[PDB]
Amino acid sequence: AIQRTPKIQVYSRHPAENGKSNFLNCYVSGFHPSDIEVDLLKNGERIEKVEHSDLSFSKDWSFYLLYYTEFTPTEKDEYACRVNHVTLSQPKIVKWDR
Amino acid sequence: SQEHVSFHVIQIFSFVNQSWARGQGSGWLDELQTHGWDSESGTIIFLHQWSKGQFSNEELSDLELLFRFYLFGLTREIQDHASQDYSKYPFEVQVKAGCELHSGGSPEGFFQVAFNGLDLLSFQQTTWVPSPGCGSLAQSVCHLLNHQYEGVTETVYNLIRSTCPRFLLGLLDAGKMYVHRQVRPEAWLSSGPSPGPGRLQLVCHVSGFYPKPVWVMWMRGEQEQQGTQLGDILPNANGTWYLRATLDVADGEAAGLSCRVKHSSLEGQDIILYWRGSLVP
Ligand SMILES: CCCCCCCCCCCCC/C=C/[C@@H](O)[C@@H](CO[C@@H]1O[C@H](CO)[C@@H](O[C@@H]2O[C@H](CO)[C@H](O[C@@H]3O[C@H](CO)[C@H](O)[C@H](O[C@@H]4O[C@H](CO)[C@H](O)[C@H](O)[C@H]4O)[C@H]3NC(C)=O)[C@H](O[C@]3(C(=O)O)C[C@H](O)[C@@H](NC(C)=O)[C@H]([C@H](O)[C@@H](O)CO)O3)[C@H]2O)[C@H](O)[C@H]1O)NC(=O)CCCCCCCCCCCCCCCCC
Ligand SMILES: CCCCCCC[C@H](C)CCC[C@H](C)CCC[C@H](C)CCC[C@H](C)CCC[C@H](C)CCCOP(=O)(O)O[C@@H]1O[C@H](CO)[C@@H](O)[C@H](O)[C@@H]1O
Ligand SMILES: *[C@@H]1O[C@H](CO)[C@@H](O)[C@H](O)[C@H]1NC(C)=O
Ligand SMILES: NCC(=O)NCC(=O)NCC(=O)O
Ligand SMILES: NCC(=O)NCC(=O)NCC(=O)O
Ligand SMILES: NCC(=O)NCC(=O)NCC(=O)O
Ligand SMILES: O=S(=O)([O-])CC[NH2+]C1CCCCC1
Ligand SMILES: O=S(=O)([O-])CC[NH2+]C1CCCCC1
Ligand SMILES: O=S(=O)([O-])CC[NH2+]C1CCCCC1
Repeated sequence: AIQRTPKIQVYSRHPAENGKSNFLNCYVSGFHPSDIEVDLLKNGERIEKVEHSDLSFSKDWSFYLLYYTEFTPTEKDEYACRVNHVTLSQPKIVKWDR
Repeated sequence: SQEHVSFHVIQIFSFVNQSWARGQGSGWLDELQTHGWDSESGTIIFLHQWSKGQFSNEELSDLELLFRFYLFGLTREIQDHASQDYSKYPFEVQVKAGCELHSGGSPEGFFQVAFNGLDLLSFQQTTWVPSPGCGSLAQSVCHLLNHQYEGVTETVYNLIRSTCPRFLLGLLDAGKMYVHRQVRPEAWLSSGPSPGPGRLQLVCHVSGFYPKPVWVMWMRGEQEQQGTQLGDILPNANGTWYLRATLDVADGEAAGLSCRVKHSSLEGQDIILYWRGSLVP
């Protein structure tokens, strides 16, 4: 089965409010095979306090994962989602903007 | 309601060689994860207060036992045959088993399997049926299960066709206050990637609504703007939904455009947001 590259979509639960509790989400879907590295980044650094769904697949059998973490944004801090796959030469990044 | 509901357990097995493999299983009520599997202790992880679904602790520990025997036997057979034919490693098996409840109450069982992401076989009524792709391996496994494996096929039929619908409905009733809740969305506006010089991309974010049906449009007055593009309805943490609606417009034609949101929780009072942008000093 032809390798499929992940689609990465990054979005927040609430409007960005500097100094307010909020949730950052990263939805990664449509990839095959199942081995993958997803991380949520705060200032280029991997966040450890994270939650993810158990591995699941659609009907075309490609896989998908939801990641999220609770966080409080400020002008200084930027957040991201980084993904590494076999179909990825370099770890792809997607950045979150207010 | 007229809507189909479904419950599935899904498994993913990777076999790297004859001495190393790993796996993952979970339970899903529609697109909501309701169960996990702790693989060291071979037990069910109940994610919600209502996840036992009105089953007794006795039936549940017996299901855990049944799943443990099934995992043991599955890996033992696959390894016996793949160790001799060791040119197959590394390979990945996907399993999706479960049931759908159609609008009139008719149950429908499901047991599909894929190999390296390709349909391998399925369980149609009472027969293991290979897929057109590959055959051979598919035909082999299918004959194996049709004639060389005891009450296994009997138990699978009983599980997807009687135990599963009963557990589906017990789950829905056990969590009725969660199942039938309404959660109001909140909306906001942003700019998107520039579509070109002299052009803007307007974005309306709608987040935190449950249930899933929602209406979102860019408007000028009562003219719905035909260019509105809807994204995928994406999942939030804790069971709510998220949605983007975007619109490309020349600057000079952006004034007067608004985002309108209709949802079951809103008691007729729609959410309206006017694009301000660089219009206001
Ligand atoms: C409770 C729930 C219920 C349980 C659910 C689970 C049940 C269902 C799934 C389980 C079953 C799945 C279906 C299986 C059906 C089977 O029926 C089976 C029958 O198919 C054939 O089987 C045979 C097995 O024997 C294979 O033959 C072996 O293949 C091996 C790998 O290829 C080796 O081949 C060699 O490899 C080498 C690599 O170095 C070289 O390349 C060689 O090449 C040649 O070398 C030459 C050297 O000079 C020349 O160069 C020449 O030119 C060149 O060609 C090549 N040699 C060839 C081509 O001949 C072996 O060869 C050796 C070797 O080297 O090891 C030779 C040794 O000398 C010999 N020693 C001696 C002393 O002599 C040794 C030994 O004797 C053998 O016995 C093996 O060890 O074997 C050979 O035997 C055939 O491929 C294969 O097609 N099909 C399979 O798919 C098996 C794997 C399936 C695994 C399952 C995968 C997914 C499962 C999905 C399950 C779905 C779950 C559903 C859930 C249901 C819910 C209830
Ligand atoms: C993530 C966690 C999910 C949690 C949600 C709960 C799940 C909810 C509630 C229900 C959904 C069901 C899902 C939809 C379906 C998937 C089930 C899985 C895929 C397949 C299982 C079947 C196995 C293949 C075992 C059958 C073989 C035995 C053998 C015959 C019967 C005797 O058992 P045994 O104990 O072995 O007893 C046997 O008796 C036999 C005598 O006849 C003997 O042959 C045996 O030796 C043995 O003694
Ligand atoms: C089997 O796979 C495991 C996992 O990579 C590896 O550590 C082990 O060495 C493998 N065995 C081999 C290659 O003989
Ligand atoms: N891989 C085991 C697991 O923990 N799965 C689901 C989950 O919720 N992970 C969140 C976490 O612990 O980071
Ligand atoms: N066939 C793979 C499998 O099911 N192994 C049993 C198990 O418990 N795996 C957990 C793990 O080691 O990942
Ligand atoms: N019921 C336990 C099982 O079948 N496999 C898990 C195990 O034995 N060890 C866990 C591991 O090695 O990761
Ligand atoms: O492509 S698709 O329509 O989204 C496939 C549906 N996924 C479900 C199948 C197994 C349980 C998880 C939810
Ligand atoms: O590797 S592992 O964590 O043991 C995968 C477990 N899968 C099981 C989940 C519940 C019943 C179907 C099989
Ligand atoms: O909004 S919705 O997610 O499409 C509602 C239907 N899906 C199910 C989700 C989990 C509980 C049972 C209902």
